Amino acid sequence: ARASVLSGGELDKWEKIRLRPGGKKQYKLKHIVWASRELERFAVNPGLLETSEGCRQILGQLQPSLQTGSEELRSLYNTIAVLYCVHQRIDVKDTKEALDKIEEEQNKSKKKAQQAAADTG
Amino acid sequence: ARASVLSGGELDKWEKIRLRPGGKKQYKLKHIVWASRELERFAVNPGLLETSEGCRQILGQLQPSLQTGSEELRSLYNTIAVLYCVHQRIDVKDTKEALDKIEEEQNKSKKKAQQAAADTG
Amino acid sequence: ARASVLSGGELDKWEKIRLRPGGKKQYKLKHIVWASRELERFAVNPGLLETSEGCRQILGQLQPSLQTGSEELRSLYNTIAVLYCVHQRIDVKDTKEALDKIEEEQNKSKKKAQQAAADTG
Ligand SMILES: O=P(O)(O)O[C@H]1[C@H](OP(=O)(O)O)[C@H](OP(=O)(O)O)[C@@H](OP(=O)(O)O)[C@@H](OP(=O)(O)O)[C@H]1OP(=O)(O)O
Ligand SMILES: O=P(O)(O)O[C@H]1[C@H](OP(=O)(O)O)[C@H](OP(=O)(O)O)[C@@H](OP(=O)(O)O)[C@@H](OP(=O)(O)O)[C@H]1OP(=O)(O)O
Ligand SMILES: O=P(O)(O)O[C@H]1[C@H](OP(=O)(O)O)[C@H](OP(=O)(O)O)[C@@H](OP(=O)(O)O)[C@@H](OP(=O)(O)O)[C@H]1OP(=O)(O)O
Repeated sequence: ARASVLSGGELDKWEKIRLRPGGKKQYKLKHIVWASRELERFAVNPGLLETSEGCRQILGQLQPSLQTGSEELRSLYNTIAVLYCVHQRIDVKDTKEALDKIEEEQNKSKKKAQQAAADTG
Repeated sequence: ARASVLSGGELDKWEKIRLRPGGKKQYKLKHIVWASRELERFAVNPGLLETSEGCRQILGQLQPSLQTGSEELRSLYNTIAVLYCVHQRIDVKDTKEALDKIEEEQNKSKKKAQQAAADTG
Repeated sequence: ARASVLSGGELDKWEKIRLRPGGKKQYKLKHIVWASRELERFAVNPGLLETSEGCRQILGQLQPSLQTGSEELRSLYNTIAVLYCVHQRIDVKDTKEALDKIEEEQNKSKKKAQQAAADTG
């Protein structure tokens, strides 16, 4: 799943985002196929990774087994978290820098989703 | 797992259920055998399929992973939804007519259950 | 995982516990490594087996898939339920005595955890 989830542009910053913040050589194509083929190992439609919404619901489905899940499953969840921010063309140097973006997004949605329920009236 | 889930009679209608409405192929023995070696893979006791209730909750167990599930997870959930209707001896032409059965059945119970609740009172 | 999950002390009572209450075969070391290799297969972090809290959550993570789970999952859940009491140095004869009192543990907290709710104020 190389030419299906990362276009010519999104595939540049991906290989530029190093695995861990205080770490060297960045993400690679083996991770997208690893995450994709790992998604069938856990029975989750890999096609959702192609969109900016499938990667968002996959994270939700993965959060249940977050604090007790395995370590490689954490890498799977982390890789998708980056791909999510990747599809949005966000500024991200390493992995941890992206999850805080997602961690920042949760409140933003609630800060604005709840800003809509009260916006009426 | 062939002489246990579907009896000689219940298997009669099973062999006729078309896999797809706009298709011709109908169910077979492998579709329940494959289903057998699919829930054990996903840590689910297959014996539940034998009963008319062991299939009404396996689907409830798979509904969470349905909207984001893989392809075989969909076909797996398909085979059980039909087996439930079979254990009810309900006349279902193809897969779709059975898929709507459960959804047409959810409100059915809830309609009279809630009514039965309000009926007491 | 043989020299990490259970210390020299708690590694003895495990050897004393027989598989079934009215049975003979007792627990061994292949049940912890097997349980370790299994939760690994289930995207579960094995390290939590080494603490009195790492297994309290694994049980909760497995409680949902209990009523419809497989038998080797039935055995896997039973293994951690026993080693949990092992990490508590509780006196349990067989696998059932621990299971019976594991469900004897939630309400006791709620018994006085809800007490503190009214004890405060
Ligand atoms: O490792 P280097 O070849 O010395 O250059 C790296 C990095 O290289 P890669 O990300 O491709 O591995 C960037 O990419 P290149 O220009 O070398 O292709 C480069 O410049 P860009 O980031 O603009 O692409 C620069 O990063 P930056 O310019 O943001 O500082 C950074 O140089 P350092 O080795 O000094 O970190
Ligand atoms: O006596 P009914 O008005 O016919 O209701 C009874 C029953 O009543 P009691 O158990 O209190 O005698 C339950 O009462 P409510 O829930 O409506 O208050 C009700 O629902 P539940 O049992 O789910 O609580 C349902 O029982 P069941 O759902 O098991 O069939 C059953 O109503 P029906 O006699 O119409 O079936
Ligand atoms: O099997 P036995 O050698 O006959 O002894 C067993 C048991 O041994 P197991 O670990 O093999 O089950 C205990 O330990 P050991 O005799 O092997 O040292 C022993 O004493 P402890 O339980 O205090 O260790 C006692 O168990 P209990 O007194 O709780 O019944 C019980 O003896 P019997 O099976 O012969 O009654």
